[PDB]
Amino acid sequence: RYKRQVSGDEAYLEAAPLAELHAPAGMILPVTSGDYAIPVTNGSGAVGKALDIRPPAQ
Amino acid sequence: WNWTKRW
Amino acid sequence: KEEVPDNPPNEIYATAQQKLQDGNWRQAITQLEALDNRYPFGPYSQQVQLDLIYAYYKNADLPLAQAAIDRFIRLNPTHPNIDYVMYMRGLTNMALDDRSDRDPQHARAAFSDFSKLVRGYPNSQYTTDATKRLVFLKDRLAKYEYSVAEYYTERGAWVAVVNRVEGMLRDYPDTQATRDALPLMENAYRQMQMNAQAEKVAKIIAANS
Amino acid sequence: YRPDINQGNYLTANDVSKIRVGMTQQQVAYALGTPLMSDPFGTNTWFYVFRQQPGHEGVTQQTLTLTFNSSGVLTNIDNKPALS
Amino acid sequence: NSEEDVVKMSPLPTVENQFTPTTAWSTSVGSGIGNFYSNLHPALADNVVYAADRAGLVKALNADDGKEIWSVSLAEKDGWFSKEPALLSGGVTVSGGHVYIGSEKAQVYALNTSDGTVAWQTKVAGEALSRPVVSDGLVLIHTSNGQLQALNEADGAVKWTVNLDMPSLSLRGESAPTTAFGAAVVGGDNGRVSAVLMEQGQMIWQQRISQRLSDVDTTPVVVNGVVFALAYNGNLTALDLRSGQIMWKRELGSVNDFIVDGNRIYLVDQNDRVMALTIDGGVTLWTQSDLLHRLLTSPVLYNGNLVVGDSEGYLHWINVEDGRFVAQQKVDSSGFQTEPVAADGKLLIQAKDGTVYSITR
Amino acid sequence: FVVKDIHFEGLQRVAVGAALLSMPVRTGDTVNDEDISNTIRALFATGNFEDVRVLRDGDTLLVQVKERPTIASITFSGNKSVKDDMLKQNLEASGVRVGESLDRTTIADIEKGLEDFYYSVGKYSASVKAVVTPLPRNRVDLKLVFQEGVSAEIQQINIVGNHAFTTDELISHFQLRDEVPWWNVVGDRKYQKQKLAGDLETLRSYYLDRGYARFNIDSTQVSLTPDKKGIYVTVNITEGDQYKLSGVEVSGNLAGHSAEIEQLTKIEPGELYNGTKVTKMEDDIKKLLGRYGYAYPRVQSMPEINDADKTVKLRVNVDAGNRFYVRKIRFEGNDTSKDAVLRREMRQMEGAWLGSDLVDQGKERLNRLGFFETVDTDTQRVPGSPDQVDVVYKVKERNTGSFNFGIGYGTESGVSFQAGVQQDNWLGTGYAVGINGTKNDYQTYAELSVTNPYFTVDGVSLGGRLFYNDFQADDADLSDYTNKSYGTDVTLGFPINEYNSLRAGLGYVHNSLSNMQPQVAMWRYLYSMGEHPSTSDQDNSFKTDDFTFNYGWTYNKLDRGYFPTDGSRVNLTGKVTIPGSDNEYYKVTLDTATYVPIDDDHKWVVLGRTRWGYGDGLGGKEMPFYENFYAGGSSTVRGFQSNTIGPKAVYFPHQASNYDPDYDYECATQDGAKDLCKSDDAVGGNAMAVASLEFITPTPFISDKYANSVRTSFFWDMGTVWDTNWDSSQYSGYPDYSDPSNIRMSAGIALQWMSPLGPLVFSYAQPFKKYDGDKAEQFQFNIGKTW
Repeated sequence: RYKRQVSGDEAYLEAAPLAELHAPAGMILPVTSGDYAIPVTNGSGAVGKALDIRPPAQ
Repeated sequence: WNWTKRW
Repeated sequence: KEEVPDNPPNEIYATAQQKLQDGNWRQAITQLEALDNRYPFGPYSQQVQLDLIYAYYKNADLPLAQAAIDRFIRLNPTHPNIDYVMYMRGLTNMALDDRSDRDPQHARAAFSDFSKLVRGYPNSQYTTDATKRLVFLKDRLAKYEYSVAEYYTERGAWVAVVNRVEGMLRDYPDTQATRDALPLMENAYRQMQMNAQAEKVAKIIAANS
Repeated sequence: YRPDINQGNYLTANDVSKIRVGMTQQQVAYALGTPLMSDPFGTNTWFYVFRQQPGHEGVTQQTLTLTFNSSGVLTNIDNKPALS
Repeated sequence: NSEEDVVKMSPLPTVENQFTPTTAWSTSVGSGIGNFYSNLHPALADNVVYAADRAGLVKALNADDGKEIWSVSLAEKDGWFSKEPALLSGGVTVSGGHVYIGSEKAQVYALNTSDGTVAWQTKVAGEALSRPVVSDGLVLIHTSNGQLQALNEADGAVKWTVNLDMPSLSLRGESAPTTAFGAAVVGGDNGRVSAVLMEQGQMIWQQRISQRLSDVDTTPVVVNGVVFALAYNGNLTALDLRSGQIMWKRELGSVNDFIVDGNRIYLVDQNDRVMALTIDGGVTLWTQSDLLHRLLTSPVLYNGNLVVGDSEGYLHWINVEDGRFVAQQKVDSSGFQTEPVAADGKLLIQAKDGTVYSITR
Repeated sequence: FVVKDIHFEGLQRVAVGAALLSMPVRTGDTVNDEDISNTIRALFATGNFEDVRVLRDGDTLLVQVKERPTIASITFSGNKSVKDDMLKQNLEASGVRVGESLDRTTIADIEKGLEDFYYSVGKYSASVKAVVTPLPRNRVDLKLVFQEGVSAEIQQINIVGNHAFTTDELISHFQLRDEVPWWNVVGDRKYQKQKLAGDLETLRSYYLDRGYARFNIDSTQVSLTPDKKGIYVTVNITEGDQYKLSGVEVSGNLAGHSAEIEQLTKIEPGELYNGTKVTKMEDDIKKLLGRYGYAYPRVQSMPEINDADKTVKLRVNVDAGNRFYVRKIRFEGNDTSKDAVLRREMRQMEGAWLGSDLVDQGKERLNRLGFFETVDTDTQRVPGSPDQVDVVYKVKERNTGSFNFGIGYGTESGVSFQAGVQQDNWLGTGYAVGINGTKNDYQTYAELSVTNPYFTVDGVSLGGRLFYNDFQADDADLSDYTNKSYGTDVTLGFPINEYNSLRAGLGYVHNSLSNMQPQVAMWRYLYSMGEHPSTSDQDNSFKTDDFTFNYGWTYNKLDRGYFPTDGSRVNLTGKVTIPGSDNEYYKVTLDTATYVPIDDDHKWVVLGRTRWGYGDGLGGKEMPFYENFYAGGSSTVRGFQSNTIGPKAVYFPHQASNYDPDYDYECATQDGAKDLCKSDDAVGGNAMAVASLEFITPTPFISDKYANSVRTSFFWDMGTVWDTNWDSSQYSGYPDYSDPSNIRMSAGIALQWMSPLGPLVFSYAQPFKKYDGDKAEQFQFNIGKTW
C-alpha cells in the first residue's frame, strides 16, 4: 500500500543504457538466445510526466 | 494468561 | 455507504468525469461500478470499462484492474483502443512488482506485456514509455541473478556461481550486472583450480573494462 | 557448525574407467551423465567436478576434463584425483 | 458469544385435569442412563419389577410397594480402586426365569430372577443396542454392526447370524425383531424390512420403504398377516407378511415405537406430533400439534388413554377418541427418554436419573 | 418452411450475431418443428434465457425470449459461524455470482448446496431460505437467510474387541474427544472425517508397536441421535497374538552397498515385533543410499508371519534408482522477504546431485522460520536433460508483527504484568526487533532488543539490548535497599553441535543504590569500595559504572519441551569485570536438570536438578552485595519462604527516617538500641549450592482418558547459601554465616498442568531440617506466569 502508492501515482526512474559486450580475440562469448531483447523503436514520443494515460474518448 | 494479537 | 442515487446515466457519468478530473478516485469507482451494474449493455459500456480500468489502477486496486484488463482483452480482441489496454496491463504488473532481491515474476510479466505491445504496435503513442520500462525491467532481472550468484559466492558453492553467471551472460549480456558478475565467475573458476577457464574470464574482463 | 557442501557430478571411480578415447558425447553421457559445466567460450569441453566438503573436515575435489572435437568424438581425457 | 436453535421449543400446554393422577411409589437406581441415548428400561414379571443402570447395577423391586428384593452389580473391578462400567444399553427382558440384558461391550448377560446370579454370559458381534427379544427357545439380538444373532436361552451359544448392510451414517439405536408364525421380521438401518426363518436364518424377503437423508426402521409390528413399519424421515407402510409387497404408504415416519389397537394406529411423528390413523388406508382421524419438538417418549395405552412423557419431565395423558388432553403431571426433573411400561394394571416409567416411578389415577 | 428473414424480441445482452451463430438454423433454408425445438433447447442451454418461444408469423420467424434477470447483488443474513467472503467464494465456485444471470428454478439447488455446506461444517439441523427481489431493467437481487441451528458434538467413542488394552487408555491418544473438563486444555469436542482417519491410523500404530502383527480394524460406525445433537463413534477391531521377530532379509540391486546395509538390519533375537523400528530401519537405509548420490532410494518391507511359532521375518526389497542433479532452486511468493532469507535455510546446494531428504529438510526449516503460512515444493524436470531437475518452493507470506499482554499470579512475586511489541522480520531482512516490559511486586523491567540471526553465513548470531531495571529489596524478603540500574549489552552466538551452543559478549551497566539500611555486610562491601558512610540513618547513595565480559554455554537434549521424559539440560553462565570499571569481581553459575525413565512407556521418571554458584572480588574489593545468590522458595527449595535460606542481616543502632509507634522497626535508636542487632531477614551470600531429587508418577485418581495431561511428583530438596567473607572472630556472639554445612532439607508433593488461565503449578512441602531465622511456607503455587 504505502510502498505501492508511490509507484501507482507518479514515480518514474531512468536507468543506465544497455551497452554491448566485447569479445577478446581467440574466443567468443556465449550465445544470447534473444529471450529478453529490446527492439529498436524509432520516434520521439512522450515519456515521464509528458505522457497522459487518461483513457481515449472511445 | 498472555494474549497475543498480530498487527 | 457512498450510496448513489438512481439518476440518469448522463448525469451520473458527468459527475464521475468531474470527480476524475478533480482527482478523487474512491467515489468515481463507486459511480462507475454502479453505472456498469445497472446498465450491463448500456450505450457506452466499453467507455465505462476503460474508465474503470484507469480508476482501479490509479486507486491502487491492482487485482481488480488486472481482472478488468483480462476480461476486456478476452471480450474485445479487435477494439481499436487495445494498445492502451496492454500498456495498462504492463503498468499494473510494474506496480505490483513495486528490492531486486525479491520475487521477479511480476517484472517478467511486465516485460512480456511491454514486449508484446512494442512488437505489435510500434506506431502507438505508448511505445517509448514501453521501451524505457523494458530497459529498466531487464536491468532489474539481471540484478536479481547477480544477487543469487553473490550469495552462493559467500556460501562457497563454486559450481552454482559459474552456472548462474553463465546464465547471465546468456540471457542479459548487455547490462551492468553482468559486468559486475564476471569477477565472481573468475573467482569460482580459480577456487575450483580451473585456471584455464579463469584466464578466459580474465581476458573478457580486461578487454571490456 | 555448518552443513556439508556438495558440488558437481558424482563420480563412482568405476564409471571414469569406462570412458575411452573415441567415444561420442551420447556414449559418454550415458556412462557418466550430463555435466554440470561445459566451456561456453567457443570450444567444447566437459568438466566433471566432484567436490565435497563435510562439516569442518576439509575439502576434497576430483576433476575430469573431457575434450571432444568438432564432430563430438572424444579426443582427450584428463584426470586430477586430488587438488593440489 | 451466543447460541440459537432452528426450531423454537413448543410451550407447555395448559389443561384442566379431568382426573387427578398420583404416584404409588418411586425407587432410585444408581445414576440411571444420563445423557446417553439408551434403550434401557424396566420390566415386569409376576408382581416384581426389574431395573438397571448404565454403570452395571441391576435391582429387583416389589411391584406393590417398591421394596428391594435383590441387587447385583455387573461391573468388573481390578481390586478396590479400579472399576470400569458395564455400559448396559439393551432393555431389560424377562422370560422363563431369566433376565436378559445387552451391553455396549458386545456382552449379553442372562441373570437369574431368584438370586441375581449370572446364569450365562455371551459375547456377540458388536454393541447390543436392542431389546433382547425371546422366542421359541432363542434370544434374538440386533448388534450395532447390522448383524442379527440368535443365542440359546439355556446355553447362551450363538446358533446363527444374519448380516445386514449399514450406511456410512446412521441413527443411534437398533430395531428389535418381532416373531410371528415361526419367522422373525426385523428392520434395518438402510430402510428395509426383512424377514428371516428362525430355523436357520434364510432371508425370505426384503424391500426398500424409504423416501444426507437417513432412514431407519426400529421395531415393526405384525398383526393378522400384515406388517406395519415406520422409517425415520421416510414413510409408514403396511406390507404383506409373505411377499413383502407394499399395500399402502404414508409420508410420515419416526424412530420411537407405535401401537396398533383395534382398527386404529397410534404413533408419534418425528416432530412429536401425536396421530391416530386407521388400518385400511391410514387416513388420519386426529392429530396433536401441541407438543412439537418436545422430545416425547414412546406412547403407552393405559386404561384407554395414551400416555407420553417428555424431556422436561412431564407426563401427559391424551384421549383416543378426539385426542384432547385429559391429565397432565409433573413427575421427575431429569426428564424421560425411554419408553413407559404398562402391564398387569401398572404403569412404570424410569427417568434419566434411574428413579423408577409407579403412576396411578 | 423456407425462411427469408430472422427477427428477435428480447435480446438485451447477447449479441444478435452471437445468437445467430449459436442457433443452428440460418436464414434462407427450410425449417421444421424439429429444427424449432432444437433452437429452443439451444437457447435454453445458453444459460441466459428464462422463457423461449419460437413462433411463426406470416413471413418472419419471430422469437420471444424473456432474458433471465441479471444478478446485481447477493446478500446473506444469519451467517454467524460462516465468513461472508468465504461463503461468497463457495457460491462463485458453485456457479452463482454477480454479473451472470439468475435461474428462477435453481433456487432450491442453491439452498441445498448451502445446507450441504452446513452439514459438512457440522450443523445438521441447519436451514436455508432464498428470497428474490426483482429490479427494473431485468435485474434481480438474491438474498439468503440462514438458520444455523446447534452443532452436533461427540458423545462417546467406543472400541469393541480390545482385551489387552482398555478403551480409555486407547482413546487417550486420539484427536477426537468425548469428555473435556473445564479445568484442562485437551481439545474441542467436534467431529471431523480427517480427525477420524487420523485416529484410526493412531490406533493401528499403537497396536503394531506392541507386537500385534495381525491387528485389523474390522469396521467403524457413526451414529446420530434422533434429535441430531450427539455423535456416537464405534470401532470394531480384531487384535491378534503378540509376535516375535525371527530375522530380517535384504535383497535387490543394492549397488554394492550390501556390506554397509547389513549393519542397519541387525536385531536381537527374541525381540517383539515393532513397527516404528521397522520404519526407522527403512529410513536409515534410505539415508545411507542418499549419501551415495541416489535421489529416490526406494525401499519396501514385507513381513512373513508364522502362527505355529508366532514369529515374523521381514523381507526388505531395496531399489537404488538413478542420480539426478539440481540445476536451480527457485523461490516464488517472497514479495517481502529477500531471497537470501529463504535461501540460507536450504540443506541442499544448487548445482549438486539431488537429495529428497535434503529437500524435505529445507522445507521443514522454512516452516520452522515462522514467516510463512504455507510452504510447498515441486521438483520439476528440465526439458532436454534426462537427469536434471529444478526445485521450486512456493510460500505464502504471513504477518510477523504482534502485540502481547499477559497477567499471572504466584506466591513468589504476587501479581505479575507483562507487555510487549515484536517484529520478527524487520523489512524482510530477517532482523528481529522488539520492546518488552514487565512488572511485579519487587521490580520493574523494560528492554529494547535487536537481533541479527545470521551475522555469519554459518548461523552465528549477533544481538544487542538496552535495558532499564528498578529493584526494591524490602519487597523481596531481603534487607532494605533500592537499586536503579540501566545499561546496554552486545552478544555473539555460536552453534557447534545442534545441542551445544556457546555465547560471548560485552556489557555496560550503571547502578544507583539508595535508601540502604545500615548493616555489617553492606558496610563491609562499602568500606572495600572506598566509601565511609555513616551508620545512624538510611539516607544513603552510591553509584557505580561497570564494563563486563559475559560468557555462557548451553547443552539441551530434552526429548520434549513440555513434560519431558528423557534427556538433560545444562546451562553455564559467567561474568567478569574487565579493567577500567569501578567493581572488580567475577561470577559463575551452573544449572543442571536430568530425566531418567524407568519404564518403556515413560510414565515413571526420575528427575534430578542442581544449582551451583560462586562469585568473588579480585583487586582487594568484594562482589557487590546486589549480585548475591538467593535460595528458598518454589524455584529452589520448596517448603521455604522465598529468599529465606542463607545469612541474615545484622544491623547497627540507627534512627528511623520517620519514627511512629505501633510499627515494627529493626531495633531503631528510638527503641533502646545501643549495640549490634541480629535479624531474621535474609541478605544472601556469594556461594550457593542446591540439589533436588524428584520421582514422577502417574496421577492416581484422574480419569485415564486425560490422566497424561497432569503431572504428579514427590520431591526431596536440599539447599544452602553462605558468605565466605564473614569473619567470625570479630563477631563472636553471632552465628557463623560462612559455614557451608548448614543444609536445609524439605520433602513433599507437587502437581502441574495446563489450564485455561495458563500453566498451573501447586506444591505442598514440609521443611524438616531448618535453622533459626528461616521462614517456612508449606503451600506454594503459581498461576499462568511464564515470564
